[PDB]
Amino acid sequence: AHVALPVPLPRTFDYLLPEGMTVKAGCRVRVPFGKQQERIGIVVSVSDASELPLNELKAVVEVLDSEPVFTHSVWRLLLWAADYYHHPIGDVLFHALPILLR
Amino acid sequence: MPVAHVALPVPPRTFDYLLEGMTVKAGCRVRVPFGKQERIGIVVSVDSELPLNEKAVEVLDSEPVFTHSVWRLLLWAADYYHHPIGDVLFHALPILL
Amino acid sequence: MPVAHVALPVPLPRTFDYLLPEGMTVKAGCRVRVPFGKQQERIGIVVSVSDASELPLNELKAVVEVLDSEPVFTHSVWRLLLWAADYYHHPIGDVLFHALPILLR
Amino acid sequence: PVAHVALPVPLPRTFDYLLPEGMTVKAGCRVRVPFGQQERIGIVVSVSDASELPLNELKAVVEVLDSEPVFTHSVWRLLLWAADYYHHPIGDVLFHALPILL
Repeated sequence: AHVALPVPLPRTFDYLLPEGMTVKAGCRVRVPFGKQQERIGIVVSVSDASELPLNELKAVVEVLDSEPVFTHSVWRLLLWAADYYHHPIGDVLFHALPILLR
Repeated sequence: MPVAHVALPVPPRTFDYLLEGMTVKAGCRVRVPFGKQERIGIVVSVDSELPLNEKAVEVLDSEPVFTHSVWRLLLWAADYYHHPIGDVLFHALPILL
Repeated sequence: MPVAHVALPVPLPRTFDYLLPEGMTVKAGCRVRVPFGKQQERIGIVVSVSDASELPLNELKAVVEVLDSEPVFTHSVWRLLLWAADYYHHPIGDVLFHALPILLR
Repeated sequence: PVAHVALPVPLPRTFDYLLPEGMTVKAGCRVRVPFGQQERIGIVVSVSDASELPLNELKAVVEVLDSEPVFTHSVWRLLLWAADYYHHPIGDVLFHALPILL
């Protein structure tokens, strides 16, 4: 039985960063998704903790951006809007990317 | 730092829990275990990503707390306006009642 | 009083062998999810891969998934850790998993 | 093509053997058990009533070489402590300890 739960604002996925790999908010990263696939996502933030223990977080595979694909302003607005209007931050981020750059 | 909090291209991403002799249907609130930490949730659907072996509590409603109409509507709006089903459902309940 | 839990004098790194699925790849230093005992799984770190299992190549189950594309540890740190485990007589698994949290920032 | 995986296994990594009907041993006693073909001498750390593998799926003991515990009641408590406290493989501590103790 699939159940819905009162989750925290941006429902994000936590990935472990192998030793010696570094990323900053606003950067795209290639990460695993479901048993064996890969997918592109954007780092919303990086902290020192996750609901699950570090040894359980799959590691990021590659960082696609050296610097933020989004502007410091645009980024702040994007995250704002996603939160204010109750929109999935991933949703907002990837949808806005094509608009902003194209 | 260690953990990277990542945004992903929008998946209704729900949590699956095990139900012998306990029955529930869509639109019903249920108490279920949450992390290495009980909590209320709403049954979105009822044969799993991970092993039916490795979190399972009870059904708080015999009948759906939402109308067939209401539910259809709420699920639509969640989808149409890009809002997490959970958010819509839990926030709608109070106004509803 | 049926089961007897016996300690044996085993070699340097007492490690557990698993079979690699068809089309799955992992190298040393990588964490993998594997079956343990009857009910469920657990996370472990690949210490090495080779064509040398001291058991029937069918009596051993297979990896479930690899959580790391690349080594979660550095080439040196890794050299260091395995040494430490051996030199100071500490369980390799103990060293690796305790070291991970401290190591990862 | 096999991976040699290291797992964070609980405190005393021990090996479980079935005690043939009518065979009896006490902690601190050596026993001959099957291993891999060959046999080997091990020291009984304890006797429970269940293991992490199906109750009858595990090889039986072959012979008990000590009817009396080869270690003192105290030395025993000490070594088991030391193994745990200093994170040393119990079988390592016991077998290395034996030659010096004797």
